[PDB]
Amino acid sequence: AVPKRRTSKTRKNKRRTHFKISVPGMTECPNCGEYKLSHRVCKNCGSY
Amino acid sequence: MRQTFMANESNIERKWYVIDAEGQTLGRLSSEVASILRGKNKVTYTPHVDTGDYVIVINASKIEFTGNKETDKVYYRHSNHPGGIKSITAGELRRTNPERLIENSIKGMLPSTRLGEKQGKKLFVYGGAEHPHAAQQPENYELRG
Amino acid sequence: MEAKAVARTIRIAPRKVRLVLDLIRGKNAAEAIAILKLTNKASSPVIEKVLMSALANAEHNYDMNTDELVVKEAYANEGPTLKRFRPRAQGRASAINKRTSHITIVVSDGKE
Amino acid sequence: PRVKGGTVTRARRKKTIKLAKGYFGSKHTLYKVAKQQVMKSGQYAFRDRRQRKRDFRKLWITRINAAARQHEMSYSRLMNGLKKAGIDINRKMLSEIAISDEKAFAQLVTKAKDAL
Amino acid sequence: MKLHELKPAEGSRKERNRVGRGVATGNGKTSGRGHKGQKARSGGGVRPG
Amino acid sequence: MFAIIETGGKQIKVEEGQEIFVEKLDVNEGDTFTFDKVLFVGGDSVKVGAPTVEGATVTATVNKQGRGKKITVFTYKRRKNSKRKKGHRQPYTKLTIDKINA
RNA sequence: GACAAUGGUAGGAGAGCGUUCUAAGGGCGUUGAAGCAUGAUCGUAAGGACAUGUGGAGCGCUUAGAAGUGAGAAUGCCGGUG
RNA sequence: UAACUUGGGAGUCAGAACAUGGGUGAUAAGGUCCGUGUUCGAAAGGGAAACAGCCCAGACCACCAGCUAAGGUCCCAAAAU
RNA sequence: ACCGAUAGUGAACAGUACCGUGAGGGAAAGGUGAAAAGCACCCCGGAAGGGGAGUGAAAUAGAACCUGAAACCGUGUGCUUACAAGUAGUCAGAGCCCGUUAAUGGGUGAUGGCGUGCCUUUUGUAGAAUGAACCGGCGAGUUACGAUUUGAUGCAAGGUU
Ligand SMILES: [Mg+2]
Repeated sequence: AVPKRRTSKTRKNKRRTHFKISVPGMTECPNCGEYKLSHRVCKNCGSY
Repeated sequence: MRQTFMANESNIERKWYVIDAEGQTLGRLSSEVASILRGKNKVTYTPHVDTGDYVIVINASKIEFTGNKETDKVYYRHSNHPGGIKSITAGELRRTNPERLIENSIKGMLPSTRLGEKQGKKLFVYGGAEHPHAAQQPENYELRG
Repeated sequence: MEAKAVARTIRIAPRKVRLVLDLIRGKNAAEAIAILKLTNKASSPVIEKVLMSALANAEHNYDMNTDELVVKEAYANEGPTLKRFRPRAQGRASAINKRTSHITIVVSDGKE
Repeated sequence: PRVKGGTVTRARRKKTIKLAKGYFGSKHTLYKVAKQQVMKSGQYAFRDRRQRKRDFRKLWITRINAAARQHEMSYSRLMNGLKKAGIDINRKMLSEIAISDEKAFAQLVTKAKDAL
Repeated sequence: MKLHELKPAEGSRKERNRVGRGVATGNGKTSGRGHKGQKARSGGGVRPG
Repeated sequence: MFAIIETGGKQIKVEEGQEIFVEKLDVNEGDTFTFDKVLFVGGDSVKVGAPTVEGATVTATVNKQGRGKKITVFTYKRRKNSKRKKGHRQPYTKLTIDKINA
């Protein structure tokens, strides 16, 4: 029910090894405009 | 004045030996081999580095017991499952897998450290009269007893 | 040279900002702008405004060419906390921390 | 007049903190655990300055024993014979000779053998 | 004597004992009172006689 | 080349031109000291002392009467209120061996 | 100089370190005081210096005097932060 | 090499195991109550695997010198295969 | 030979916030600079914030403004770590990296030996007996008047108000 001992800095930081986010798909809109998300459509700010 | 020689890894020279376990008593061969796996028979013996030599035991199916040890010298192996205790006599363990018989007897005479584990990895037991390591050019040793 | 920009006392918690900020550290500016437009966390637009501000400082004050710039440093420090309460059952109160952040971006061209 | 506590407590605590440099985690940061560890390490050092003198003597005897078996003697009989010959060389010198100069050690062994 | 070189007669002065000020003095934790009982309490003596 | 001398309460193995550290002697810096207890001379011609080689001195010059690094001696007892602390620097003298007279 | 002694809880005895204030003497300080930070320094211990950075106006030393004079523990009190 | 007398200041009044002479209990108890020693309490070090009370021994501080006690000398692990 | 912002009044800015039907209880909160000279103007931004320029001896003195410790949270790096069983140290010790209050120097640590925190209370505690999340501040034999004994000093068959 309750923690018996406090958690140290090193154990807390080991537990957060996998707690991250990843970079998205990001294909480039060739005809006009900047990057867009892949398999998506950007009617404005992109020709694709 | 502190002047005592310590061995490095750039100092040590390990050589190769061949022991014949034919007509020898287990245990009495094992302690003498264990002293060689560690550098105990050497000057320049240093306890925090490995300074011993490689050994090869060849026949190892001709090893001997004295008493009635071949029928009641059980070994006993638990497996961490409830009621999971297993068993084999010394007589049937040298009939099948005589190499594990001698290897286990010698490793039980080495320390259980990170260095004892590495020193026990120089043992190379075989059953029969031939071995593959002719390229290392091993000598015979002739136990003292 | 180097140009920097700071956003002080942003009202998002630092643990949440650092998570997006670990995506753009050590990348060239155009790629970092692309990444910040497609990530869908709450702190993406704020970080993007800080990065834009640094790029504009790099060009108006130090006459650097924005075509070849990399995000040299990106980090978030803690600001002062606002302390609040929430009423719980049986007449008890519990604490709530509304945390804030200082956000710093510095860009460089890699020369001297 | 009033004497407020000022600057003596911090200085005293910071000495002990600095003595705990290199310890793991909060044992090099927080005063209470750091002080406990520094006490324990002083006690260990006192105890070990006396075990050093047993450890090194035990090492020299191992090396002399190894050197004597190469001339078909054991350490026991070699030391007995050297005493009966009157030689008063340390165990520490006897094993540095055996390491660096093998001929001198051979000559020692022959005298030890002749005194028996 | 000068006013910057005063010395009292040898043996006349002496510094008072302060109790309950750490272990090395010899009068630290229990301050010379031993352990529990009526005589270890504040205002704890019994009447003379 | 090779000599074993006995100084302080112990034994040292020396050669020409070597520096050694011994327990404090009664000499001044720059002086010359003579060790007259020699137990063994090695090298080309090996001479083994009876305990002593009967002759056989070693001469050396004195450098730097000094005192060693500071040790802190600290011990304590667990739940008794008992501990003590004291410092110690051990004196030594430094010499350079210049001649082995076998 | 020879000889001897030197484990220690309740507890007895002795000798000291440091903090704030006062008196007399003698000093330092915008060419940078106190405080804070770092260092591989000195003393048998409590502790004392020196150098460098920060700081921006006060502070040591000698002898004596006087005390709100020393904290790691009280399910201690207040604040901050996990 | 102590003892006694006079005066200032105490703390203690819950003890434990082992050996031995006894009561009680059942020639039970790591039981309980007395006599006589020792050790712990307030005592580190070596041995008894580990193990306040058993055996050897009483730590002023250095040292990479030597001789011994109890206990030990095939390997773990110092010394007689 | 009183305090110096947790002190000194409860109160240096208040019997007020606030709590209670009421009698009543009762806080926290001082410091830019010598002088406001308190940042014209330009840039990114809806703003908030910021970078330059300028004021000033100083702006990491910019109003959340003297100094700015510790807990705690981050970024970058020199050495090290994915076959290993631990009160986290200590003694021994290669390899790699540096260069000091210059002295038989400093950082890290492959591998080996030894090693069950502190306090209180107990015959006896690693104790699965008590207490402490961590860091900082505050927090406990004092004074008056009598008695007795010891040291010091003056005078002495006298001594003292
Ligand atoms: Mg952190």
